[PDB]
Amino acid sequence: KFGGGKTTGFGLIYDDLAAMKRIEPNYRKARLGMGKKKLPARKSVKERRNRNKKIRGKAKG
Amino acid sequence: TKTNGQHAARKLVRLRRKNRWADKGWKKSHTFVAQKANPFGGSSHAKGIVLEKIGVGAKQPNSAIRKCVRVQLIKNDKKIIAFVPNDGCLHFIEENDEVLVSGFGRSGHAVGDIPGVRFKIVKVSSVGLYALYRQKKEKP
Amino acid sequence: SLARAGKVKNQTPKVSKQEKKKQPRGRAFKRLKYTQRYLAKTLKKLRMNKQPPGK
Amino acid sequence: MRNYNNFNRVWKAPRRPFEKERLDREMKLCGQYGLRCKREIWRVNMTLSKMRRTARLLLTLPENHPRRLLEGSAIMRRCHGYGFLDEDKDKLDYVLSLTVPDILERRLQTVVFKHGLAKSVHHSRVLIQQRHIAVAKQIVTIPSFIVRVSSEHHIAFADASPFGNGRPGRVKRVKRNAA
Amino acid sequence: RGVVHSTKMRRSIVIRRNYLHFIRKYQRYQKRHRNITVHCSPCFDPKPGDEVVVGQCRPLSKTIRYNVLQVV
RNA sequence: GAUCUGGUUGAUUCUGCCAGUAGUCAUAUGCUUGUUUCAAGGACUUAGCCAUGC
RNA sequence: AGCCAGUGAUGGCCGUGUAGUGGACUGCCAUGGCGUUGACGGGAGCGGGGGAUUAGGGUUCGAUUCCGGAGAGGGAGCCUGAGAAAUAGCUACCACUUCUACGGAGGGCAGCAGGCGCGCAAAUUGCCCAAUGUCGAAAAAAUACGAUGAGGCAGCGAAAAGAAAUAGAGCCGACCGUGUGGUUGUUUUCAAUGGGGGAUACUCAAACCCAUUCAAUAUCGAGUAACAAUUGGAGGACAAGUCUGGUGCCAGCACCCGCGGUAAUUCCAGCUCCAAAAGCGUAUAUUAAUGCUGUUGCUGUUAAAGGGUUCGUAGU
Ligand SMILES: [K+]
Ligand SMILES: [K+]
Ligand SMILES: [K+]
Ligand SMILES: [K+]
Ligand SMILES: [K+]
Ligand SMILES: [Mg+2]
Ligand SMILES: [Mg+2]
Ligand SMILES: [Mg+2]
Ligand SMILES: [Mg+2]
Ligand SMILES: [Mg+2]
Ligand SMILES: [Mg+2]
Ligand SMILES: [Mg+2]
Ligand SMILES: [Mg+2]
Ligand SMILES: [Mg+2]
Ligand SMILES: [Mg+2]
Ligand SMILES: [Mg+2]
Ligand SMILES: [Mg+2]
Ligand SMILES: [Mg+2]
Ligand SMILES: [Mg+2]
Ligand SMILES: [Mg+2]
Ligand SMILES: [Mg+2]
Ligand SMILES: [Mg+2]
Ligand SMILES: [Mg+2]
Ligand SMILES: [Mg+2]
Ligand SMILES: [Mg+2]
Ligand SMILES: [Mg+2]
Ligand SMILES: [Mg+2]
Ligand SMILES: [Mg+2]
Ligand SMILES: [Mg+2]
Ligand SMILES: [Mg+2]
Ligand SMILES: [Mg+2]
Ligand SMILES: [Mg+2]
Ligand code: NA
Ligand code: NA
Ligand code: NA
Ligand code: NA
Ligand code: NA
Ligand code: NA
Ligand code: NA
Ligand code: NA
Repeated sequence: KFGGGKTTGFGLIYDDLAAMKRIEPNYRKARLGMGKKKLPARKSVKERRNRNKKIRGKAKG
Repeated sequence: TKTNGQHAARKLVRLRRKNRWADKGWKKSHTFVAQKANPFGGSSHAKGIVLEKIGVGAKQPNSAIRKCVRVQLIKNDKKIIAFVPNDGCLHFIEENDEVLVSGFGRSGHAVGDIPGVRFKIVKVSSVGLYALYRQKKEKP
Repeated sequence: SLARAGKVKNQTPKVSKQEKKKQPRGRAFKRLKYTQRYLAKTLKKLRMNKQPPGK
Repeated sequence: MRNYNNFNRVWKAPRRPFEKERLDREMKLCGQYGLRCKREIWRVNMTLSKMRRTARLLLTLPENHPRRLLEGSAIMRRCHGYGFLDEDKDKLDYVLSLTVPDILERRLQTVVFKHGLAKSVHHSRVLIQQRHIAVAKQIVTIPSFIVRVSSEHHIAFADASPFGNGRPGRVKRVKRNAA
Repeated sequence: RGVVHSTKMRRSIVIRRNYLHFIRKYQRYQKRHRNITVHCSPCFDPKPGDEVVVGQCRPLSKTIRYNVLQVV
């Protein structure tokens, strides 16, 4: 709050730790740790997919 | 004295249409003829190349040399005469220089005691003429 | 003849500006102007810029 | 580009830019109420124009018209709530008689000076801007804040300010550090 | 509804509708008209100047969309 | 804001225009620019031509 | 001022074609159809919801977020499909154009970013699918993570819009103009606050901005507050000098009237003063001023303007 000693937010309380891990988004988990590793940059995935458009069969066709 | 008929709407509409061509202000904006004779293609500014520096004598009651310039416009290759304002300010302009030209204040009408001039120089070499006069910038 | 261009401007003797204390800005400027015009004097028509007599 | 946030202007420049009579009158208001520029006066002019334009429309309408009964009571309630009109004037013909000084007295800058927390309108302006005034335990730092009648007896020093229950300010803090 | 205008074609007639159009700026009216070609059955025998009532139907020719229902 | 002012005469009263004045999410250019919120942004001319990546 | 008919123009009869009606199309028959209530031809132009200016009536703009239409260099043809005459589908020609071993093979930014040219004129070859949606064999998670330049976020950005700093309160001394109060100045004192610097941290997909704080045992900072306001003006319209130098119908100013030839209220400067101000000038277009387009609401003896006179149709 402007010029004050108050704060307001949103909160959730889950019944079990297993339920929390199943439903919570990855970014909110990663703030606490216990998050999945970061995937490669989207640009690299885009270039590899476009290169593969000319190959057939094995060799990532 | 006009109709005043209650079923004479067609007569009143036709009367206004014919008589609206009799004022120069309405006709000029609706005729597309002044636009073609205008050296600017309906724009507010234009760019050109300097061909010559000339002196234009003032009209009869006054007496002076007005220090104008002759410019060929890039967009359509038309030749105009433009006034160069302020004291000195002719030493900042050389032949074959690139200038930006604007109008005077009267929409194609000549102003002041300068005989047939309706344009003035605003920028030279893309620096700004008034800025050069006040020494805020140097000519590139 | 374009020989005489900038004649008077180059002829004018050069006089430098004098340095003075800065004026207040913003609300403090309007306060200064109001005090000069309606305070500091007790009228019973005021001239804003009256000059000493001259030739 | 597909953005649908609205905006509008709140002031208008006068016609006739140089009238000696209007210039003299406006300078009196600026020095009396400690305003920054003429834009603050012209902003008040626009709101008064909108209020009076609406009232003129309703007074042309006949009595017990459905629009007059709803909108008329709404504008009267607004004027009474902000203190522009007293409670004994309730005819909707008194809205037409509002003036510029009637609204300039309801600004927080003027109200603080009237209550006695400041020595002048210029002192009161810098007190508000420097986070020293609270209206309902809420810090207000806008001099153009329009005070309601229900809030007029709750204005006091903020609890977080050195003039209230706060820590000492900059001069004391720097002096203590230098010691 | 309309007024019979011409009965030259075979099993077809032309009717004319007259109406008044309002011009807002002058607060006055002006006269207009519109011609429509319709199909007429042999059970009716209209003549120019008569009044007819027509009803919309499916396209019957290049310009015909109405049929004569009653002659008054 | 349901508002006008300067220019024709030795002076006067008119018709009539030229000039002044205010706005524009209306474009461009000049000088200047401490803080914060909200925003349009190669339409105008050339439905002109396109390296590269997606 | 007339338009339409060989080769369909208006209508009729039996058919063909279409998903279906129909001169849409084949054959035969009649002479019709439209027009001064402006057809036919020409010019400008994507239509609307709406924007600007608001006494009222009006004038003007609308390429551009929503809805509808059309196009993918030009123009034609087509396959597959429930739906395309599709273009990051195919076929050919025209104009441009790329690689080659010279046999041949390719291209379509009016998608995003970017480049050249054009012009008075318009931004990053950025980050992300966290939100809003679409497609789909698809909830999320677990041996086990769809795509998405649509979209969002940040960078650039004085188009435009809102809020708002550049100081506040006193003592002393010398002065001001009314007549113990109102205020200007220089030596002073004494509190406050941001612009800035940072964080146990907050925000956020991550980063940024905003907001909170300068001890909770334990957190930097204003005095010439150099942390220094600008752009236009001072003869009239139009607020503000009968000030002081220079120039001398020159240089220049001036939207208009006008100023300048030795005492310039107008030029070039200094000092003062005015307007409005984080903004302010200039150009072009447009609305109001404009009862100078007049329906509300103009004028026509002499200022511009009643036909030479009668008859007379459409119209009123
Ligand atoms: K048939
Ligand atoms: K299908
Ligand atoms: K998504
Ligand atoms: K002299
Ligand atoms: K007249
Ligand atoms: Mg604080
Ligand atoms: Mg005389
Ligand atoms: Mg077009
Ligand atoms: Mg449109
Ligand atoms: Mg266009
Ligand atoms: Mg736009
Ligand atoms: Mg666009
Ligand atoms: Mg298409
Ligand atoms: Mg192209
Ligand atoms: Mg195609
Ligand atoms: Mg493409
Ligand atoms: Mg592009
Ligand atoms: Mg799954
Ligand atoms: Mg998967
Ligand atoms: Mg986009
Ligand atoms: Mg702003
Ligand atoms: Mg500053
Ligand atoms: Mg700070
Ligand atoms: Mg001067
Ligand atoms: Mg003057
Ligand atoms: Mg004056
Ligand atoms: Mg002007
Ligand atoms: Mg002198
Ligand atoms: Mg107008
Ligand atoms: Mg009027
Ligand atoms: Mg006459
Ligand atoms: Mg006669
Ligand atoms: Na005369
Ligand atoms: Na800040
Ligand atoms: Na900041
Ligand atoms: Na249009
Ligand atoms: Na569409
Ligand atoms: Na093609
Ligand atoms: Na621009
Ligand atoms: Na008018």
